[PDB]
Amino acid sequence: VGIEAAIVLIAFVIVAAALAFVALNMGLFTTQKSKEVMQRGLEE
Amino acid sequence: VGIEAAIVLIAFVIVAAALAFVALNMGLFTTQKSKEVMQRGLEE
Repeated sequence: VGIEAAIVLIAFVIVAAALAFVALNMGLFTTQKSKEVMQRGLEE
Repeated sequence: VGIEAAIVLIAFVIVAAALAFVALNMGLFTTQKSKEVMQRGLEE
């Protein structure tokens, strides 16, 4: 009974880790691009 | 919210500077020409 619950837990944790990786990567990229675009606006 | 307000402020200040430059330049020129024309009138 416990073993399958542990397997499901492992799967759900692994899914969450991938979501976190994607979220941080894209958030950092979009923050950098926002910095660049507002810098360009100030230049303009 | 602040950043676009700052950009608009910069633009409006820059416009005012150009207006001031034009105003002083033409005012000095017209004062000089008025001096010259009244001097010529006194000569006449």
